[PDB]
Amino acid sequence: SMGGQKIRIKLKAYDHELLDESAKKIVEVAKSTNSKVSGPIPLPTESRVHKRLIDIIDPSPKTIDALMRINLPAGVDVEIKL
Repeated sequence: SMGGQKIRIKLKAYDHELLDESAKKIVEVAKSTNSKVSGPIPLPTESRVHKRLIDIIDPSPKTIDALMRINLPAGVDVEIKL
Protein backbone atom coordinates (compact mmCIF):
# COMPACT_ATOMS: atom_id res chain seq x y z
CA SER A 1 0.00 0.00 0.00
CA MET A 2 1.11 3.65 -0.20
CA GLY A 3 1.81 3.54 3.55
CA GLY A 4 3.45 6.84 4.59
CA GLN A 5 2.93 6.13 8.31
CA LYS A 6 5.71 5.87 10.92
CA ILE A 7 5.70 3.50 13.91
CA ARG A 8 7.58 4.13 17.18
CA ILE A 9 8.46 1.41 19.72
CA LYS A 10 9.51 2.17 23.32
CA LEU A 11 11.89 -0.26 25.05
CA LYS A 12 12.18 -0.44 28.86
CA ALA A 13 14.68 -2.41 30.97
CA TYR A 14 16.70 -2.04 34.19
CA ASP A 15 19.98 -2.78 32.37
CA HIS A 16 20.53 -0.32 29.49
CA GLU A 17 22.99 -2.80 27.95
CA LEU A 18 20.25 -5.43 27.54
CA LEU A 19 17.86 -2.80 26.14
CA ASP A 20 20.69 -1.65 23.84
CA GLU A 21 21.00 -5.15 22.34
CA SER A 22 17.22 -5.42 21.85
CA ALA A 23 17.03 -2.03 20.11
CA LYS A 24 20.12 -2.71 17.97
CA LYS A 25 18.99 -6.28 17.25
CA ILE A 26 15.51 -5.13 16.19
CA VAL A 27 17.05 -2.34 14.08
CA GLU A 28 19.11 -4.92 12.15
CA VAL A 29 16.02 -7.09 11.57
CA ALA A 30 13.79 -4.07 10.83
CA LYS A 31 16.32 -2.51 8.43
CA SER A 32 16.49 -5.85 6.59
CA THR A 33 12.78 -5.36 5.81
CA ASN A 34 11.75 -2.95 3.03
CA SER A 35 10.57 -0.55 5.76
CA LYS A 36 13.24 1.76 7.22
CA VAL A 37 13.95 2.30 10.94
CA SER A 38 15.51 5.40 12.54
CA GLY A 39 17.43 5.40 15.85
CA PRO A 40 17.61 3.89 18.24
CA ILE A 41 16.87 7.17 20.05
CA PRO A 42 18.09 7.23 23.69
CA LEU A 43 15.73 8.66 26.34
CA PRO A 44 16.04 9.96 29.94
CA THR A 45 16.44 7.25 32.61
CA GLU A 46 13.74 7.24 35.31
CA SER A 47 13.54 5.29 38.60
CA ARG A 48 16.89 3.74 37.59
CA VAL A 49 15.28 2.53 34.35
CA HIS A 50 16.65 3.10 30.82
CA LYS A 51 14.32 3.52 27.82
CA ARG A 52 14.94 3.94 24.07
CA LEU A 53 12.63 4.91 21.19
CA ILE A 54 13.04 3.57 17.63
CA ASP A 55 11.13 5.35 14.84
CA ILE A 56 9.98 3.29 11.82
CA ILE A 57 9.36 4.78 8.36
CA ASP A 58 7.20 3.09 5.69
CA PRO A 59 6.56 0.02 7.90
CA SER A 60 5.65 -3.24 6.12
CA PRO A 61 3.89 -6.49 7.16
CA LYS A 62 7.17 -8.43 6.94
CA THR A 63 8.38 -6.40 9.94
CA ILE A 64 5.55 -7.62 12.19
CA ASP A 65 6.13 -11.25 11.13
CA ALA A 66 9.81 -10.93 12.09
CA LEU A 67 8.88 -9.51 15.51
CA MET A 68 6.57 -12.50 16.12
CA ARG A 69 9.34 -14.92 15.10
CA ILE A 70 11.75 -13.22 17.53
CA ASN A 71 10.90 -12.92 21.24
CA LEU A 72 12.44 -10.07 23.26
CA PRO A 73 14.83 -11.28 26.01
CA ALA A 74 13.65 -11.25 29.65
CA GLY A 75 14.29 -7.89 31.37
CA VAL A 76 12.95 -5.93 28.37
CA ASP A 77 9.50 -4.40 27.75
CA VAL A 78 7.77 -2.76 24.77
CA GLU A 79 4.83 -0.33 24.51
CA ILE A 80 2.24 -0.62 21.72
CA LYS A 81 -0.72 1.70 21.04
CA LEU A 82 0.50 4.30 23.56
